[PDB]
Amino acid sequence: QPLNKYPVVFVHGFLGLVGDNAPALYPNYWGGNKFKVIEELRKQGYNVHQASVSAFGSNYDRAVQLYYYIKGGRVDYGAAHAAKYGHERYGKTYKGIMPNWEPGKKVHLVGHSMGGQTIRLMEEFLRNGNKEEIAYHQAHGGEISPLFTGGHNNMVASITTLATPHNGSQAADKFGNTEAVRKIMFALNRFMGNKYSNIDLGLTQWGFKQLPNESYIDYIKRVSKSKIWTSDDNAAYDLTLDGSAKLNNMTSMNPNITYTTYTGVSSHTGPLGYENPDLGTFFLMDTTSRIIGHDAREEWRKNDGVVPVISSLHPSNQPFVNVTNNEPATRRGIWQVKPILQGWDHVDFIGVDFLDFKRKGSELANFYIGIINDLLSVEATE
Amino acid sequence: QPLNKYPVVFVHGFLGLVGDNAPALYPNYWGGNKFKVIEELRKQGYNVHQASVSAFGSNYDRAVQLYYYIKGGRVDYGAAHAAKYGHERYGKTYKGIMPNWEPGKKVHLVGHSMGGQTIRLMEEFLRNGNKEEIAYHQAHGGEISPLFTGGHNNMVASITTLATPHNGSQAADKFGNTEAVRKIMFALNRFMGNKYSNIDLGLTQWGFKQLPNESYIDYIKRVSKSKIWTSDDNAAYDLTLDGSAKLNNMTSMNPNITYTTYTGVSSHTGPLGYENPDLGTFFLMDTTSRIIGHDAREEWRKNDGVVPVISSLHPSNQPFVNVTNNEPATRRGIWQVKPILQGWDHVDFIGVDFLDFKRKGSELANFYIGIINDLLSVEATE
Ligand SMILES: CCCCCCCCCCCCCCCC(=O)O
Ligand SMILES: CCCCCCCCCCCC(=O)O
Ligand SMILES: CCCCCCCCCCCC(=O)O
Ligand SMILES: CCCCCCCCCCCC(=O)O
Ligand SMILES: CCCCCCCC(=O)O
Ligand SMILES: CCCCCCCC(=O)O
Ligand SMILES: CCCCCC(=O)O
Ligand SMILES: CCCCCC(=O)O
Ligand SMILES: [Ca+2]
Ligand SMILES: [Ca+2]
Repeated sequence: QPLNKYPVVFVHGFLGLVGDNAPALYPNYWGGNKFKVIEELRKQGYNVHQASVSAFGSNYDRAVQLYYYIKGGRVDYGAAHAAKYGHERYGKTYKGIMPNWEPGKKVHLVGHSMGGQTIRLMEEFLRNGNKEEIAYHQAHGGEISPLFTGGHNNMVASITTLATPHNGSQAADKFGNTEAVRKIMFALNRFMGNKYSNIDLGLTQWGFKQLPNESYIDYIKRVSKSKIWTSDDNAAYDLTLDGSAKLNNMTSMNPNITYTTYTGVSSHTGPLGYENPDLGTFFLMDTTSRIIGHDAREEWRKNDGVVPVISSLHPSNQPFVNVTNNEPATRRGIWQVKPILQGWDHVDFIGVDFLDFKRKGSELANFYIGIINDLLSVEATE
Repeated sequence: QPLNKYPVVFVHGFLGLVGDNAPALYPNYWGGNKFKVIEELRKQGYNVHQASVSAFGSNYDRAVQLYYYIKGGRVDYGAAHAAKYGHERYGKTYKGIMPNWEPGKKVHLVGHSMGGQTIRLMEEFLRNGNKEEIAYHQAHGGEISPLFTGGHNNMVASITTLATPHNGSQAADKFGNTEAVRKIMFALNRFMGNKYSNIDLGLTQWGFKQLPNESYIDYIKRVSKSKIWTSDDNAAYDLTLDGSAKLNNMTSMNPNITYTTYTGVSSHTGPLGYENPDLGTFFLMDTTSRIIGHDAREEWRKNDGVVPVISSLHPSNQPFVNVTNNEPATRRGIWQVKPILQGWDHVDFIGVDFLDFKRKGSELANFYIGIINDLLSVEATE
């Protein structure tokens, strides 16, 4: 007797930390102080959860971790993957939200931004398996995680994405996947691995956890040899146009799943055809909104501060249909693209823009009730 | 050599730290990143300076410090005033920007916010002295600062005020000045008086400097005895309606000085006649805007975030004329009131609102050059 038959799992994006893993003073990811998504939907009789997965890691690593967060158990990235990229095979161990998750017992998945790519990858592994792992365990025996087997169906009812960079973002390509910024991010991760740190930024599999008796000097020296510094097995790569197109090229539609996208615009056309961020765009996205909005290709300009619209609407090589706000969003197997939220930047989707008074709590509450209602109607039309 | 014959001294208000007295990471007071007032005006040929005076102290302690900042020497707050409020007589010693300042060598005074009040009190001391010190020195001998003796004129060419609370602000009466908030400010002052601190928040004359060999516990006990905790000789008091009316009542017009005010509004009328902050009001003033905006007296409602329009246009019941932006602002002895700058909040005057992209550097630049233009007019017409 929750009102939804299937548990709802909200999956954060690229930078986010949740629950026990957030620093001392740090915004609440799912709703900021505008609408406490988890707490308020629960007060309403819904069974909902926020996943906690790697903040800086690849979609791959995140999809595996999402699997273990739902099922419970010790993260297994796969032998073949671990050896090819140069990081640990085994990771955190999760309590598990639905230990009985299996064909027939389903979950709804909602992902903000990179969360939406993560969800699509995890589901691809459940349905189709991972060819490199099946081959290797056949070549080398031992174990293979049931995440990599293939043949798992009827496990996810829905995949809904909010401001997801399905075709990547120039803010990754031109900033950020660049070498200087990857170093900044990896240095942060090294520092947050220190022996006084209680928080996990998601790259401990590459060596970034200082041992209780290791000096910080020996720590620096050891971790400067990790392959993280030059690998593509990280978020910044995956959020690039190439990195996201690679994910599109190996995913496909499950005809049994309900697909739906939401997209925000927070830029406006300037006298030359370029896009500039609206007053109101959370200010940390000002430069990235300009870089996107000055693209040479006109259709790659309109953006939500960090993801252009042509990237959020749907993966470019996958089937989609434009839907009105009033249509039940209840077609299976095709991306149902919601009308664009005017004025919503990338973080207004999760209510942490505490400086934008145009975007209020009661608006954000209607937006999330609206998604639960669509999910209730997936349940009813099955 | 300089294009202005008389030096310009800019004087910061209540919370302001400038120059080498600002923390490692901290906005530049005079112009933010939008228009670097001191540096650009020097490039363009003007002789200008940024005074450095107590950030938390009374207009009285600040006016004394302004005089020594200009003239040079060791700050003497006056024996009668030290004995009456229970703080040290002698404070910091300044090098002096114009060691030769005396009748005949004038200076232009430009005050932001509380700086406007500080500057009127200083002029008042030059012309009329300070009667309690004159009386004290008469009765007890000793020495008396020449700041307190009176009869020093032709030292100030102009007084210009930006968003100065000439008539006080309800943001002081109702918050900040309240007990709970003075404790906060005094605790910050105690903290930054610690023996590792290189920044002076302007209350060390009340005992807030930890000795090199004094423990933190001892420092706490010693200073918990200071009168600062219950005194009115501080900024929060002086910014209230009563504390600014006390200063109005002891000041008078000087018929040789050119007086000019600017004022901003950043609030808009609600359907009940109340004022709420516009979007773009620097966010830290949203609450103080609402407090001012919801006053019982309608003419006290319009505001710049923290100062009501009525407090900023001119001291009440001192003579004033409304002036245009075009006409010469060259009248003597009379507050010239500049038209209210629409959309400018209290901190847009000094360009530190890095969140508000409506207020451009080119605009802030034009605004300060227009002040300098006026000051050149003052010089040309004397
Ligand atoms: C100048 C005073 C500022 C206070 C204005 C009331 C604003 C309410 C907002 C509450 C949260 C902000 C302060 C908490 C500090 C923090 O979270 O780091
Ligand atoms: C927001 C604070 C930024 C401080 C900059 C220091 C950067 C140095 C790289 C540090 C690497 C490490 O400590 O492991
Ligand atoms: C944003 C930092 C505020 C932290 C709260 C500490 C308040 C304690 C009062 C401190 C007094 C002192 O340190 O002398
Ligand atoms: C950065 C804070 C400065 C404190 C230095 C003063 C040292 C004296 C210690 C008194 C004992 C205590 O600190 O609790
Ligand atoms: C001293 C605390 C530092 C925490 C860094 C958080 C970065 C992130 O949000 O992913
Ligand atoms: C630990 C850093 C303290 C900064 C004090 C800032 C107060 C002020 O602006 O007057
Ligand atoms: C540093 C604060 C991060 C908030 C989460 C996000 O921006 O997606
Ligand atoms: C801390 C707020 C004090 C408000 C008075 C003013 O700045 O004009
Ligand atoms: Ca916004
Ligand atoms: Ca502003």
